[PDB]
Amino acid sequence: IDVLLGADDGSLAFVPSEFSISPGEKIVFKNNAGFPHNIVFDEDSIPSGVDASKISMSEEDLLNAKGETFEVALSNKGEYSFYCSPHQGAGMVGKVTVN
Ligand SMILES: [Hg+2]
Repeated sequence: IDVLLGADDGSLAFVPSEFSISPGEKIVFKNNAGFPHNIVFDEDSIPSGVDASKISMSEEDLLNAKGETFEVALSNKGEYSFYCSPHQGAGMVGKVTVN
């Protein structure tokens, strides 16, 4: 599935921000507008036993240019909350369900 980082009008959102995938499906996060952007999974809000470090950028890593991508595949079933660290407060958050 392709997820835009920043809407085409510059709003600080993941597009889409809520979505479902099957195990092993790759999410391609695409730097679009309003950067810098990153993707960080909340360790307290992902399935038990999942290593956040495997599926997240570092809070310190940033995508600074249009078209940079971050790709990840999830396999454990359940709900995954994620956010962009620099824009968390602006509401740039999302949740993926693996079902
Ligand atoms: Hg962001």
